[PDB]
Amino acid sequence: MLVLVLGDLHIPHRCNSLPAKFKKLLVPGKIQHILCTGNLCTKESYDYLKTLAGDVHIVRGDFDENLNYPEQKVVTVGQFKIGLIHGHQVIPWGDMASLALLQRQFDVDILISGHTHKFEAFEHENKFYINPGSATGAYNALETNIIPSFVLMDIQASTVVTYVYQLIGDDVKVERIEYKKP
Amino acid sequence: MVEDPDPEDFADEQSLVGRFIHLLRSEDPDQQYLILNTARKHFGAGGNQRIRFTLPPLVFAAYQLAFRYKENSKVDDKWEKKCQKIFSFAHQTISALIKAELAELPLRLFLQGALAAGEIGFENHETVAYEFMSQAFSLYEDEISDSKAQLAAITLIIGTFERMKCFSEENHEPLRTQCALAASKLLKKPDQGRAVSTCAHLFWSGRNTDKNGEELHGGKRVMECLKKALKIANQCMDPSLQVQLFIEILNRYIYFYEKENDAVTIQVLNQLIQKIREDLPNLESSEETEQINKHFHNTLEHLRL
Repeated sequence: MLVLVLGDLHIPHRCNSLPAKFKKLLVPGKIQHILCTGNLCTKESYDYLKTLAGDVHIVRGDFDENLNYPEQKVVTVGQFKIGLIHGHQVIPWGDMASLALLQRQFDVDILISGHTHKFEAFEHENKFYINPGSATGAYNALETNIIPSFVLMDIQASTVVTYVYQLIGDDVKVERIEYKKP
Repeated sequence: MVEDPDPEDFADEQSLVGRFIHLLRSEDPDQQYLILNTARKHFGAGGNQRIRFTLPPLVFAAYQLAFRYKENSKVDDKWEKKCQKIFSFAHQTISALIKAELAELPLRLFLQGALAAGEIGFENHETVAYEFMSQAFSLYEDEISDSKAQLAAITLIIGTFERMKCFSEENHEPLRTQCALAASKLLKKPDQGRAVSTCAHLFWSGRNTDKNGEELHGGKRVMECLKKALKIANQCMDPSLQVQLFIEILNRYIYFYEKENDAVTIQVLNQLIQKIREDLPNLESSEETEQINKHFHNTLEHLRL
């Protein structure tokens, strides 16, 4: 079971499209679930996610038009209970202690969040945290060099293999991170 | 919604402006500024429905251009003057959205402008940042009434202000206490409790320019915020929601404890955990009640490790 984790597209506030090489990698048929942190800013982008899979989960970003996206969501995929929030509600933004406090409330094995525009994955107190960054490498006042990035989770069995794609220079670089639930 | 506009009606406008900005990002900064002004005029003639979509990209393009000027800081000796002009352009452009009777969007665009200005640090950037924050707070007070929208906006304001490091104490303290006041004056009690505790972070991890860029670390004032949030939580009546808020406030007390706030004592933690132990079993069994027990459980687990 492979889950696409992306967000912070900011089309068209800050960008016009995904990078050509990312569009290429993202192919219908293979993705089962999409977990999106928000800030696509347009339904056009939502329809595009729908073509890649038929189980799309999205949460409300601070600049999303649609007031019908939920503020947070818990999706259970296989054996994993996954929390999903944009991250503008987590204060200070990106802070790990703050992020963990929310894990305690949600009671989730993995917590996905966004907003910072910086890819991040890490384990803390026996729980896993993922931030896929911005799939378009959108502008962000607090970080001058933004790397387009998104995440693919592969798993069936109490184990997580997250492939992180990043557009460095003009080429895609992948990195593999493994997490197993205690 | 038949009464509401269909976004698919402005998809082309949106595609256009995105294609426009992408091609503009090739050109030289000095030209980019010119073409942005020309764009403002061209798109300004679309009227109130379309400027909603065509103008925010130009605002974001401007912030971006300002950071471009800063990286050219050694080559170009006028970069600060050009930044000044750019935030002026942003202010005007956002102000046109207000004229078109929008509030939520312009508020967020002003916050983004404040952040940007705070970071770039051109001459007079503190004044520009203060102005942008002030404009956001105006729109908050005047135009946002729905209790949900208020909570959202105030959290965004607090969150934005918390990351800013550009204000002197003489500008920082007014903003702090304006946040605290607005938070306490939200309509619903739960929203009030949450927003007030959220404010604690401003007294702690907020940075002014007086301490050489160090955090305020005002542990005393943190306690006062959480004390206020607790008072608000007692006045709640709904038993589930009250116990929820106790747990939330506790985790916030812990947060500042483990960040080495000396004003958070183990006594205070103990009083609040004890209160929760008592009230928690008196809840009606449900999905929601299991979730509250689990949250408390998780909090206690964390206290041990």
